[PDB]
Amino acid sequence: SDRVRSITLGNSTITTQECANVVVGYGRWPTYLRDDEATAEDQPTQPDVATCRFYTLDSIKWEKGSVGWWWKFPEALSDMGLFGQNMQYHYLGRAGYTIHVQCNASKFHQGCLLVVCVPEAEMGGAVVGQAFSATAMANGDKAYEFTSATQSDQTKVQTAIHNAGMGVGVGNLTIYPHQWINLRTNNSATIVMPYINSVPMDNMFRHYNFTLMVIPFVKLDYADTASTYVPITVTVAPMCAEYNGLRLAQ
Amino acid sequence: LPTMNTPGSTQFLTSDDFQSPCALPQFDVTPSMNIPGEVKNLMEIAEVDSVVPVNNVQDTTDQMEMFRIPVTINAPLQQQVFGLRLQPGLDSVFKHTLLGEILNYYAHWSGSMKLTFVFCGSAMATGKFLIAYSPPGANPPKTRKDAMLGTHIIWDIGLQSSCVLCVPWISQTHYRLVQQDEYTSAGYVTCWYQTGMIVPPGTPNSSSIMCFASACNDFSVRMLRDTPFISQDNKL
Amino acid sequence: LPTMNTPGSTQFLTSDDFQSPCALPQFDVTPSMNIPGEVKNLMEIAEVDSVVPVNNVQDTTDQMEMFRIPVTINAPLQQQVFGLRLQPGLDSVFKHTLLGEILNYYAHWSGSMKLTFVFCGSAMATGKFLIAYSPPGANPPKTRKDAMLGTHIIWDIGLQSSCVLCVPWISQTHYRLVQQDEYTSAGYVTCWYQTGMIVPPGTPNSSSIMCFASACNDFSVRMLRDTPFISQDNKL
Amino acid sequence: LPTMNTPGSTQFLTSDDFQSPCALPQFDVTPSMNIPGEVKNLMEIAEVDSVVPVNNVQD
Amino acid sequence: GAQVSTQKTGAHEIHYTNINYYKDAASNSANRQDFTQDPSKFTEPVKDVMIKSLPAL
Amino acid sequence: GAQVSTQKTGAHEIHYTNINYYKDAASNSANRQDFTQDPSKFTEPVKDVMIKSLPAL
Amino acid sequence: GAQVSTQKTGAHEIHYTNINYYKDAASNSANRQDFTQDPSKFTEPVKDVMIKSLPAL
Amino acid sequence: GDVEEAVVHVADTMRSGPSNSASVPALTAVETGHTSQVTPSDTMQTRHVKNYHSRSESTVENFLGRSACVYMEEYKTTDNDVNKKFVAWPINTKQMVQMRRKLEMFTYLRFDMEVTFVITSRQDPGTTLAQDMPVLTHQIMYVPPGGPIPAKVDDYAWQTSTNPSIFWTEGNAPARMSIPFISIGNAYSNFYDGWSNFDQRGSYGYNTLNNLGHIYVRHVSGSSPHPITSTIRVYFKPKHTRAWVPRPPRLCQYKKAFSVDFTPTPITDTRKDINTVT
Amino acid sequence: GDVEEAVVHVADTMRSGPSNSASVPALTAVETGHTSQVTPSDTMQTRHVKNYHSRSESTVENFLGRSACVYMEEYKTTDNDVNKKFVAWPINTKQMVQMRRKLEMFTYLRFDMEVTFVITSRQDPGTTLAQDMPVLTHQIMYVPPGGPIPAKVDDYAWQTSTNPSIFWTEGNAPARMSIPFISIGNAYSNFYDGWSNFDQRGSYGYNTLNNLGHIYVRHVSGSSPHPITSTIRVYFKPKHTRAWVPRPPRLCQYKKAFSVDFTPTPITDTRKDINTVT
Amino acid sequence: GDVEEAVVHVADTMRSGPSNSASVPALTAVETGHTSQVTPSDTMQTRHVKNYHSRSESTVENFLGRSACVYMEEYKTTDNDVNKKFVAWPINTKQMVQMRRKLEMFTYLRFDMEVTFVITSRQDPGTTLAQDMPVLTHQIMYVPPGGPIPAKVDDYAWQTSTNPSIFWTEGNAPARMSIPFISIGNAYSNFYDGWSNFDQRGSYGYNTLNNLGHIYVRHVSGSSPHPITSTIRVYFKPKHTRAWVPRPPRLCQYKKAFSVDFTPTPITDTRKDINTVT
Ligand SMILES: CN1CCN(Cc2ccc(NCc3ccc(F)cc3F)cc2)CC1
Ligand SMILES: CN1CCN(Cc2ccc(NCc3ccc(F)cc3F)cc2)CC1
Ligand SMILES: CN1CCN(Cc2ccc(NCc3ccc(F)cc3F)cc2)CC1
Repeated sequence: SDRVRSITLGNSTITTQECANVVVGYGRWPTYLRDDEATAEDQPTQPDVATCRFYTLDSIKWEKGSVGWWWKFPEALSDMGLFGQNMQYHYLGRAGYTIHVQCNASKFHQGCLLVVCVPEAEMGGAVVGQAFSATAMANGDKAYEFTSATQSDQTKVQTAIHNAGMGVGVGNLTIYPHQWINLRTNNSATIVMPYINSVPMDNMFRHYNFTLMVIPFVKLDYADTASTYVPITVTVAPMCAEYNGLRLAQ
Repeated sequence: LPTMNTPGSTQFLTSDDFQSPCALPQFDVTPSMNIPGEVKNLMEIAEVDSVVPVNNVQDTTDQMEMFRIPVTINAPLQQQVFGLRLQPGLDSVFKHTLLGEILNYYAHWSGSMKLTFVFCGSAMATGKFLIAYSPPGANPPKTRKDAMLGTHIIWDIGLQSSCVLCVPWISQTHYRLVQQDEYTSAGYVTCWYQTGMIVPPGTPNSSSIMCFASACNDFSVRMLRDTPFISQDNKL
Repeated sequence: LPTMNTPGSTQFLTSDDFQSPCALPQFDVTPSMNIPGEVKNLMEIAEVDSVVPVNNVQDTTDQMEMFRIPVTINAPLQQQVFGLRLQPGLDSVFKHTLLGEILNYYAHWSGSMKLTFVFCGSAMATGKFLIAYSPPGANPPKTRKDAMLGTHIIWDIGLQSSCVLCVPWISQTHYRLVQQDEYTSAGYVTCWYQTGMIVPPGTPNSSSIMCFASACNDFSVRMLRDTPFISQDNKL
Repeated sequence: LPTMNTPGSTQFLTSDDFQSPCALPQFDVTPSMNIPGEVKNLMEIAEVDSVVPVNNVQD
Repeated sequence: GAQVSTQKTGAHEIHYTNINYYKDAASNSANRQDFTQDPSKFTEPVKDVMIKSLPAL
Repeated sequence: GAQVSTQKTGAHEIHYTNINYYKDAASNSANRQDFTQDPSKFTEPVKDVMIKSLPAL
Repeated sequence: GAQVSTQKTGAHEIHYTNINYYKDAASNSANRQDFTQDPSKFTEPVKDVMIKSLPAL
Repeated sequence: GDVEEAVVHVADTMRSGPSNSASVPALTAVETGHTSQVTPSDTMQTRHVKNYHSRSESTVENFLGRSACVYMEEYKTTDNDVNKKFVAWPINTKQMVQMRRKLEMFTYLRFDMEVTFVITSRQDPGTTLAQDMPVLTHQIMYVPPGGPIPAKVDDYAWQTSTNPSIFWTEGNAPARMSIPFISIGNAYSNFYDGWSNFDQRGSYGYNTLNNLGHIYVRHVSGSSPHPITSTIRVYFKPKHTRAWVPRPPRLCQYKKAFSVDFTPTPITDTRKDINTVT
Repeated sequence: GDVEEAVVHVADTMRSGPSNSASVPALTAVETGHTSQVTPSDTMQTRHVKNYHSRSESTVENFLGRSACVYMEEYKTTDNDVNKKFVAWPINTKQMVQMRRKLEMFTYLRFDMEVTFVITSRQDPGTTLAQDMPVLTHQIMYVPPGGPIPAKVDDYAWQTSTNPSIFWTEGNAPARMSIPFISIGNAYSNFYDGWSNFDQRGSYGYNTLNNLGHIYVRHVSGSSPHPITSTIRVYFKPKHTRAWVPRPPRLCQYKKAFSVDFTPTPITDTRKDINTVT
Repeated sequence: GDVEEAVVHVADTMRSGPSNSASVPALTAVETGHTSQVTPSDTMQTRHVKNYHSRSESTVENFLGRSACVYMEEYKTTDNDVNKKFVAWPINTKQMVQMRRKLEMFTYLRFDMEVTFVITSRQDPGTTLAQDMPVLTHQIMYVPPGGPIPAKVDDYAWQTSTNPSIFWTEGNAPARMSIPFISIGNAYSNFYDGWSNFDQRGSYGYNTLNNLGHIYVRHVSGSSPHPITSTIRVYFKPKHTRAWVPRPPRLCQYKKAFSVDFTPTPITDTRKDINTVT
């Protein structure tokens, strides 16, 4: 059977007994930087195993009125194990990721989720011509809430769901790498995202490589059961991570 | 060397191909890097699926409702689920889809289309649906007996939650106008209950369906035009 | 022979390459002579060392003081000797050096850099110094413990009076702007006492150090611009 | 490259044959089809019979 | 040093010459004659190839 | 890649060179040198060939 | 008598023709395609060659 | 491959002598719909003649290979009415009579097009004319069907990013461009005996198939202290032509730009009687 | 070596007959994120058809290979305000809407640029206009980042010794030039989800990476007795283009030239009900 | 012989590992006047990197291969002062600051020259401006040293028989010409630390070697009823350049066109203290 998948990175393993295939970015597997493409001179550091392992971020609660959530990487893993320490102590970094989003419910539940990784997901402020701090869009591993109605607080990003906070039709996000979690026939989605950027390496504190979005297209529904919500969990694992430019801790 | 200038000299044509001097002689460009995801033709984009907002009921307080087609239990027999015109570049349904956006940059189009439907009900729910494509005619179908005459597929809901209806390219001309009219009509697409939806005890009484639109491998476009969806009144 | 003029005819582009008639036909030029010291690329100049005025203390009554870094005996332990930003084309320290002048004629630069330090104390004096380069970060180092984490070299003073710190090219982009900003920062360079300076009886209590800046063999520049250091208001 | 413009430059002659730039680069034309009845010279038309109105009697 | 090549034309029912005059490649005319393309990158990004005839799962 | 060909001239009592500069066939000059023709399509559209010497019926 | 030669272009991922029309070499276009260089004249003007690995003195 | 190399006279006349036989070339039967193929050699004695005449000038390529005006319009550099400062012409080839007639001799056509623009300017009459204005510049923009349409001279739509355009300055040669066979069928159709709706209702005629787009023209930034009027003429010149299904030339004068409507006309002129030859 | 020599139709349709088997091409599962690859031949009987259509016109090279206005500005030959006699435009490609949208369909781009300038002049209205002025001349100067910037029309900075410049005279063809890929990365970036300072503070967005320089224009020495106004339009035309990571086209109207700010917009238009098709 | 046929990347970085030996590349001695040749690979572990960067744009040929203004002057078509109707400029390259600085980075130069002239005209302000004047024409004349010099616009000297000259008409492209290496030495000299007389007296400095001649410009025959002012700009563009003996760039502002005189200037700017880095 092809409905069972097993992934082993570092000293952690993920087993899903009911899943679809794995999607692989734009058909490119993560890999180390080549000699003929590099620019920095000094020797890089490659702490595999220590950093290439699964890290389960916190969990969210899926209610009948949920609208969606997003996380921004790699800042989401800023304080997660040795990955965070290496990112703090180095000027440059480079790594692909494997994203696994779990969500299980009985045969009598119905709903559908869209899981998509949006590279360079620039967002606009709630009030045009008004700047916002770096806290209404990323504050560690905590998830951020979309809003059904138009946002009004100037201190926050525009959270209108149907525009995805990017000024584009939400239904067109299918262009990016993605998967669907349909409770009828699925329990998890796996995405392998290679390193996509305009330069060989970049600082991980100043640049958000890509954004993860989970949007319920078909709202959750059930009847006459003792379960009131469906927890959702997200797990990530850097792949082929290498750092460079050692300096004092930020 | 005697010469004579022909008409058109000293004109500026915005779509010409001529050599011109370089303003930065012997400039060293940055080495190329193979970034993942290179795209070499807009059709590659056009063949990707995208959700179609079929539920345009003029009363959608919540915008997200536009992407879900209601379905009920104990439905009258042989009822219509939805209907729409096949005008990918003009109809409001396909106007803003990932496919529709590409066509609006062109004037002519041709080829077949794919409509994919996914049932997002419960696992215990079951049903059958009839999806039919009616070529152009004097009147659109009104009942299942009329619809079933044209191209159609009977969809059974089971372990496989998705079904694909391939709309064939039937036309008197090699190409069709994006700004479609009576002359270059394309027909209609409708869906009807085949058996009805049945559910066991302790399940929701309603479900939803979603539709995806994309182009086949024979699709193509021609003549570039400027899109009409975006406009400005003053310099930014 | 029919022809059509394309856009750009009759334009004068200051960086074009075209043949033109000679105003002095059959002119006999003077024979060439191989004068010593031919230069064929500005980088050859850029790789020559030049003194860096690090001592910009806003109180320099004597201009020559700018080229000497003070050093004392009985210094508190682990003290900072100097610190500066690594902006070769923008920072006041490197602005007017032999290297800085060349970069100011360009917009982009890349490659490694060399900083050479020479101890001009007495022959009987001795000491050790720590020189560290800190890549870009949220905050520059404040104490030796912070500095020693990044790239650094421990310098010992002996018969060889000079030491070279090679600043590696660590950057997210292949090139950096001469008019550097937050996005394309380059980091900091600092020097700290490793052991301190010790002198025997009958020697001066203070000494001086000098710094030299030059480019490695992988350095390069791009895009020519006009320099901003020189200006006039009226015709001479 | 020295050159000299001869008389007639910059003129527009309605029966000239010159190359000109294309305004729609890399346009894909519709495939040709052999419709019956191709005509390649007006003489072909001229050799077909036609009725002559000889009875022009002003009445 | 002239290049000869075919020009777009119809189907069922034809050469142009080009010469470069400037020493910088940026001055050349647009190379709009390339028609190679591959959509599998965005349409089939899965890890395990799926046969259309066989069931998806 | 130049084409050489004859040019209209008299009868009893002569070559020009052409080169294409643009990458689209629509830019070429008019090909007004073709003189093949066949009027039988409109003058003899009958099914059974009729000999002029023989009676029509 | 035409010269063909390569033109600057990128790296990982291309010929132009030139002809001289005037009888004076001063009329030619700039020969900005030369890239040979040698910095040892200004960086190592010493009489005795010094090995970097070995001590200076 | 530095080079590569690459005429049809009319039929001659053969000598013929006296004849007396059962063959009757002269007699035929037009009822078959077959035009004869007799020659003068078949009815009277003839000498041998070599014909060097050629039918080169009667080819469809040469017949239609002449530029002809198809539209002219006027627009002012400055005026109170916004609609009067620019032109908006739906493209069609049925507004000027001569070129229309020429084309209408064939049912279907397939050709490339060569377009040339002639632009001229003149100062409007008035009480005060003393002014100095630099050379003017004009913009021609082509909008395929369904694209945005400008509503005023200084509209945002004039910032063409995909729509081809030409910027031209007075004093130079006329502008020109070439267009390929831009149809949606396998050939253009001068006539269309059908309706738009499948219920046999709606628009009827060639108008139905006319969806070639629009052309817009304006002064770039000229805005004179006093009005200046400009005129533009558009010329079309088919190339690489093919034609099918010839039809008789029109006889009645044209009366509508998008219809075949006409008024009955006499077949031809009259004369005194059937025998008058003077 | 006097010469040197140097097409892809869409897929055809194969004949298909009646079928009855366990294979089910129609049924699939979109949950995998994999778009189907079925064809009409897999669901109904079809005839054999040879397609000669080609996708030539949809290549990125052709899609972006059209010149488009990116900026226009006005400057007077003579006036009291010094700042009003010349233009200073920081280069960016986000001020005109159409070209901005077109570019914003791809995350990263790499291309050469072809720049064309259209310049026109007009005499300002006034009480006295009778004057005679020879043809005007204009200067365009490009200042890479960090170079000196002029402060007045007759500043010393206009004596370019390293900065490229173009001198143009009215009545001739528009000026033109080509520029190579002048970036500091391996590709241009339309979007940048990051900050300037490493402390996650400061400017945010693509503005951060915009350091292409400035363009300055002035009348060379024209100084008329009466004001004359001129306008300049800048056109960009990418060449040798490569693109990566496509993104959905924008839906909401633009509102700022250096930000993605917008206002929520409906997904699309509405109709009477889900069954209405008229 | 119909044709004839006819790149240098920077050094790469080699992988280096941990080391512990008596070799000390870092330590050196600048007293020898020898700049080090260490590389980052000699002081810290490094990965293997292939550099495709090139130093093409930093060649002297490209550095100096840009046209730059070197002189501008005004002359009127008609006026009372004879000396004000034409220009007489002794040729020198030390009047405009930027180009002067650029050249002064090398002691000796040897190159061909490409000269371009930009000429513009404007009507002087006045009470009455209504006039009609055809296009103007200008003459540029080059007078090698020792030749006759005109004293008025209509002097006999303007009948050049050996002196090269250019006649130019407004509305066309700018005039241009090329000049060979016209020196009396084996190279041009920007500096000359010596005197004129052998007694160490007389003129001192580069002025001594400046004997390139003069340039004269005038309106051919234009003589308007009302004054018209014209301006000419001269641009020089070295070609086939060779340079010797580089020298440090100038720091103090220029003050004289034929001398090195200056005023003392601070070495550079200041900051709060030796440790301030913000
Ligand atoms: C009803 N048919 C309309 C087309 N006509 C032939 C025809 C087709 C197209 C054109 N021009 C197309 C065109 C080409 C380039 C443009 F800029 C604008 C245009 F409208 C001219 C004549 C035959 C009769
Ligand atoms: C934020 N990015 C800015 C660059 N944009 C592409 C781009 C880059 C450079 C240019 N022009 C560069 C340039 C070239 C030549 C000049 F004279 C002046 C210039 F500004 C135009 C568009 C992509 C988005
Ligand atoms: C003091 N030296 C004077 C010459 N200068 C270089 C130089 C030499 C000659 C010229 N131009 C010569 C020339 C050439 C052609 C002309 F018509 C008039 C001229 F003056 C320009 C710059 C270097 C410094």
